[PDB]
This record gives sequence, structure tokens and C-alpha cells, in this order.
Amino acid sequence: KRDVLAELGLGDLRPYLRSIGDKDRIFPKAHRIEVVFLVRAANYLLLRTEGAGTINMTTLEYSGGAMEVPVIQPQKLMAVTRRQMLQLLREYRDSLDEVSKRWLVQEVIGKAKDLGFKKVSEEWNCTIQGMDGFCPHCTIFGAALTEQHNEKFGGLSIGIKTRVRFDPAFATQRRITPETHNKVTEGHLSMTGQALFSEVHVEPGTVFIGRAELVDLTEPELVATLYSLATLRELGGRSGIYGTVRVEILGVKAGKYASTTAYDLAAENAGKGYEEVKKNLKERLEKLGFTPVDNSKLLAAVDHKDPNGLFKDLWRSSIDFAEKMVKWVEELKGGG
Ligand SMILES: [Zn+2]
Repeated sequence: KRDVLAELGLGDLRPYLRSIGDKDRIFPKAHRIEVVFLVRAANYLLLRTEGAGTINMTTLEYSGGAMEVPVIQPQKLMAVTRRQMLQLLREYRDSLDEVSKRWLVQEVIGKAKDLGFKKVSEEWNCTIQGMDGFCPHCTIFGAALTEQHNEKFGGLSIGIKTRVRFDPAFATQRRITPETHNKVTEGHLSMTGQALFSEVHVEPGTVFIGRAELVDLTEPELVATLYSLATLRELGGRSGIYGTVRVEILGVKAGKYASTTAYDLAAENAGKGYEEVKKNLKERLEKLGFTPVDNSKLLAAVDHKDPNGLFKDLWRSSIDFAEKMVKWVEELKGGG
């Protein structure tokens, strides 16, 4: 049958992936898959801080000196990527006919009901902001679950941590609107000036270098994660980044330890523009032992609107995880 990993150059990843139905899905394996990607601003990108300590600008140190560049912080990357997976899940849902819908209701939603989950309407939906605690975006990117989500969690707080960890994504050039009139206030303090980066306008064409580590994923979870990234376009919501981007996956590598970081890659490419960066990066990734990814092939090999395509296996994988999670909670709570 169909083998999307083989269609992409990605067959050698298999030994490193988890299998749906594995009794030990909750137990971690001591390896990771690095994914390196590019984010390019189509129009202007607007960056906004969200609370004390959040940043839009950061320093790249490199051979010729130091430059402060725009940066997309990890929790913004999380927010937009998970919001995209969620939208793809909604479109999958809306692609179902009566036959495939009953599959979802009976084989997925029903199974979730049996497992104690409360958000089990036959009309499926989840948010990014309640959450069901069993859908692919919840299980992959994480959630804080309580008795509100699952009737078996009385007196318990159950945390799912993300299995997709983002580096910050770093711009290679300081291409921002010169702006002196941002203003922030709190009580009797106010702040303005050129160096206030509460809001940043990143110029069209700016490229950011990104990296993520993907751990303990199954095949469809991995592919759907790559695909959610690759299909990012309109960014918004409440995540502090707003505008249109194009994202390209450049390469993956499995290993016990990471071979690179977004920061180092960007620093290597300080001052350089899109085409030069992409060229340099492709070479660097090859030297680092990365398997190239054909972003165009990725987009075509996955049809999230096919009722029996990858997103079916994604849902199977998610409910599998959720089952193992519930079992783990019951087996480790120590009675009661
Ligand atoms: Zn969910």
C-alpha cells in the first residue's frame, strides 16, 4: 500500500519512529528527529510582545560582528503550528461523507467516550485555547487536562508536554521598519523610543531559519507535523505574529543528540538574503548528515481532505496515545 515516507526520501527514519498500539508509547525513547526549515515573509510580518520577558528582537553574533534581528519565539511557533494542524483537522472533518463520518464517530469519538473523555460530541471540534485532550493537536503539542476533560481525572491534574520542541526562528537580516513611536505603559511608568520593540514590522522577503525537535512520534504524527508546518500561510490569532508567510522544510535528521541549532545556522548566514541563505543551508545540512526534504513533494503526498488518507491514520495514532495516557494515569496514581 501507500508509503509516504518512501515517497519522500525518508525511509531511513522508520527505525526511529514509534508504532501505533505499542504498549510503551508513554515511555520515552532516547532519540529525536531534527527538522530544519525556512520561514519567509510574503508581506510585512507584524511581531508583538505578549507579556513581561517576551521578545521580538535578539542578537546574532557572527564573524563580522553582531546584529540584532527579528526573532519568532518558540511559543509563537507552537501557537501557529498547532492552530494550523487544528484547521487541517477541521477540514479533514468536513471532507467526510456518511461512511467516513461514522468511522470517526464510532472508532474515534466513541473510543474516547469509553476512555472517560467528556468532549465527545458527534460533531467534532477542538480549540487551541475547550480542548478535548485527545485530538492530534492536543496529544502532539500538549495540554493541561483535569476532571473537566476526563471523568477519570477527579482530584488529578494530567499534563501532556509537547513532543514537538521549537528553537526560536531567527531572521538573518535586520529588515524592519524604522520606528520610534511604540509606547507601552504600566501604572505610572511609560516607555517609548527607537529601542522599544514591543511591536516590530518585518519587511517582505525577510527569511527566518527555524529548527524543531520531534520526539516519540509515530509515522503519521511526524508526517502530519511536517505538513502542518509546510502549510502555514496566514498567521494570526493571539500568538503575537501576524501576516502571510511561506514555510519550506529543508531537511530532517534522526539522532540521539542534536547536530545543530537555529541560532548557529542563522549566525552562519548573518546578513544574507533568501536565495543565498537557502543555498548555503542546503549545503550545510548535507555536510551535517541531514536527509533533504522536497517541500513540494511533501505538500502533494499528503491529502488532508481524503477521508481515508494520512489524517485517518493520524486520528488512529492520537486516540492510541490517549488510551495509553489514560492507562498510565490509572496505573501510576497509586490506588483510589
Ligand atoms: Zn484537541
